Amino acid sequence: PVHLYETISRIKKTTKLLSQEMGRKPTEEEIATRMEMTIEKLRFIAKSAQLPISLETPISRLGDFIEADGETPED
DNA sequence: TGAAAAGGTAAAGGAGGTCTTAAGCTCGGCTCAATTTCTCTCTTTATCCTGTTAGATGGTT
Repeated sequence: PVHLYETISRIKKTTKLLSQEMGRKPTEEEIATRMEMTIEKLRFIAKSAQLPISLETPISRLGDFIEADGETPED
């Protein structure tokens, strides 16, 4: 959602501002405090911002190394 | 008529099942703290929608 894009942009801007102010890469807790949000929310945003990798990425393709969901004939 | 030859009867004894207690256990109920669901409120976000007035006007690899 658009609000998520705006949240990610604000997180990037805050991180750059803290890096400029403190002269070093900010930690997760520092960013979470500055954003006034829990660290778990920040990690959730970071995980949801990822781009999906295509199944045909060379490793040979990625799609030939992923098992299938089901009950093993043995089970 | 005498005599096998089988068929009964009354015991003794054993074999087997069925009853009785002293010892011990463990099992459920009862109480009674000590708590996890539930169901309302009561918020609080999560998601979508609309608008923005200097001027700008044909692609990169």
